[PDB]
Amino acid sequence: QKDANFASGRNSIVHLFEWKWNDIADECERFLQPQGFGGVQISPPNEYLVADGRPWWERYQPVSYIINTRSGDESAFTDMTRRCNDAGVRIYVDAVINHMTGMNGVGTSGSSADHDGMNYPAVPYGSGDFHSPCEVNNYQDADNVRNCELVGLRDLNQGSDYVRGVLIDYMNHMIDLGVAGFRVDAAKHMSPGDLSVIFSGLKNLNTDYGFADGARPFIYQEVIDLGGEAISKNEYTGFGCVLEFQFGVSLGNAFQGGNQLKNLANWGPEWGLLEGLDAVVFVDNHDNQRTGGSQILTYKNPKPYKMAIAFMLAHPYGTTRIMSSFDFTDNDQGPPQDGSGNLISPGINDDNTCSNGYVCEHRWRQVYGMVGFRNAVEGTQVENWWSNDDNQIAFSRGSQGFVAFTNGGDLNQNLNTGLPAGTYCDVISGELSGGSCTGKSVTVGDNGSADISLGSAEDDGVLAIHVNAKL
Amino acid sequence: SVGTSCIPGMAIPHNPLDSCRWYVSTRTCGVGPRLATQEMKARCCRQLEAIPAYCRCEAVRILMDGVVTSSGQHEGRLLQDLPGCPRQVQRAFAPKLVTEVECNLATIHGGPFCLSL
Ligand SMILES: [Ca+2]
Ligand SMILES: [Cl-]
Repeated sequence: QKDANFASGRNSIVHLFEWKWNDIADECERFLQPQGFGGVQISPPNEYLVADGRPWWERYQPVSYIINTRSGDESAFTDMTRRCNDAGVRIYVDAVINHMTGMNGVGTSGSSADHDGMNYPAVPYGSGDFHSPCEVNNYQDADNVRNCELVGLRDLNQGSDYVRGVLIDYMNHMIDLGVAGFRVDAAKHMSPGDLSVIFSGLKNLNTDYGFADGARPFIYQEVIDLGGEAISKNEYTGFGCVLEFQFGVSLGNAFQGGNQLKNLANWGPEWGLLEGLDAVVFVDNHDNQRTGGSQILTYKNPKPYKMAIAFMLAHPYGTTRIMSSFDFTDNDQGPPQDGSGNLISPGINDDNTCSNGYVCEHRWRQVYGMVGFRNAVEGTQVENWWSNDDNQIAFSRGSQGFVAFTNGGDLNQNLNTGLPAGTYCDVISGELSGGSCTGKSVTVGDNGSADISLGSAEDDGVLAIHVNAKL
Repeated sequence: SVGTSCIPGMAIPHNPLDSCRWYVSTRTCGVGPRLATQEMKARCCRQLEAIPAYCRCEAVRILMDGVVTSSGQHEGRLLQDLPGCPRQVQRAFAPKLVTEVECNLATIHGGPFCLSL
C-alpha cells in the first residue's frame, strides 16, 4: 500500500537521522504535532554491529532483530510509538533486510555476528539462509545485483520459506508496536517476487494506535534508478511506493541554475518521474548529502536548498520527506557522541533551533512554514501558473495558497494569486505571530491580484502565502 | 544505503584508484614509471583516502576486477598484464593497499583490511 496513513491535516515525513527514542517522543509532542507534520522516519531500530569509531553506517549491518540500539531499548521504543501516535505523528521503520554483517563482532545488544561462518545466533540464521558468496559487479545483470554480496555484506536469501517467516515476524512485531510503515533499504538488491510475498504476509496496522480498521502498512522502497540498468524502479511499484531519486537530481540541477525554472511547468512524469502516487520525494537524504555530487542540494547550500524544499512542498507531486541532518565535515563521521559511544541528544535552544550539532532543518522557518502551507492548500491543483519565460515562476494551489520564486533577477510584479482579499504574512521571510507578520506581508485585492516583491539579493529566493497565515 | 553508493559517479570517482595502477606494478614487479616509488604510493594512498571508509574496499575491487555500470560501460580492471609482470601477482597485492604497512585506511570491515576481496 501506497497510503502513508497520516492523521488528518498532517503531511510530510521527517528523517530524524540518528535520534534516540526519548528525544523523538519529545519532538513529536513539542514540535512535530503543533506544526502539523505527518510522520517520522527513524534510523534502523534492530540490533546492528558495533563498529570501531561508531560511524553512522554501522546501522546498516544487522546482527539480530532485537530492538536495542544506541537509540534506545524496546520500552523506550514503545514509549515513542505510543506518545507519537497519540500526537498524530506516525513512525516509519528503516528496514534493513537485504543482508547482515561484513565482518565478525558483537552487536548493540551483545549478540554474536559470525560473518565467516554465516551464523547469527540471535535470529537465528545459519549458512543455509544466505545466498552463495559472490560479488555484485554487473548492473546489466539483475541476478548479480540481487543475489551477490553488496560491498561484502552477507546476502540473505528471501526466496526461503524460513528467511521469509523470520522477516515477516520481525516486521509484524514492529506493527504490533504501532509503526505505520517501512522504508525498505536496498530493495534494488532484492527480488520483486520475494518482496511481494513478504509484504503480503504483514498484518493490518494496530488500531490501538489510532489507525483505521483494515489499515495496511505503508511501504516505500529504496531503488536508485537513473536509467539504463537491468533493474527498474517500475518493477517495485505494484506492491509499494518507490523513493524517487530522479527528483532530487532534476530539482537540484534546476535550482542551481542548471535549468530554467520556467520548464518546471510540466514537472512530474513528463520528466521521467514515477506517477506521483507511487513516489516518495525528497531533496536529499542521509546518503547523498554525503556523496550525491554537484547536483544534490544540502543544508550546506541553504539558499537554493530552501527554494527546492519549498517547491517540493508547494507542488502536489508525491508524498514528501524532509531530511533532518547532524552537522558533519567527514563522510564517515557518526552523530554527536561521547567517549563511551553514548549519543548526545540535540538541545532545543531559545529560538527553537538545535544545539549540540544537529542541523535541525525541520525547525527552519522556511521548512515548517511550507509544511503548514502544504496542509492549507490540501486537495487543490496547481493554478495561475506564471513565468517570465526564464528564471522566475509562480502559481497558486487552488485559492488557498500562492508561491513565487526567483532564480535570476528581482521579482516586482502584480500577479494573480487567486486568493481571497486580505493581508498575508510571507511564511518564508517570517510568520504570523500575534496579529502581526514577523516578515514580509502581502495585500491581496479583490481581483485576487497582489504586488509581489522578491529581490534576488534577499536571504531567500521564494515567497509563500496561504489562507492560514492571514491577518 | 551505504554500499548502495559505492558506484562510480557516486561515492567512488569514475576510473577510481587511477594512480594505484603503477604503484602495484612497481611494488609487485619493479615495473612502472620512472618516478619515486614513495611518490606513487603517496598519490595512490591519496586517491584511496578521498573515498569514504565504506566504499574503500569496493574501490580497490573495481581497480582489480572492474565494474559494468548503468551505462553498460565497464570501468576498472586496470591491473592488467605487463611485460615481466603478470596480472595475477598484481591483483594479489591490491587488497594490501589499506593495510597498516601501506596506506593504513579504515574500511567497511572496521579496520585496515579488505575481507571478501
Ligand atoms: Ca540480495
Ligand atoms: Cl532513502
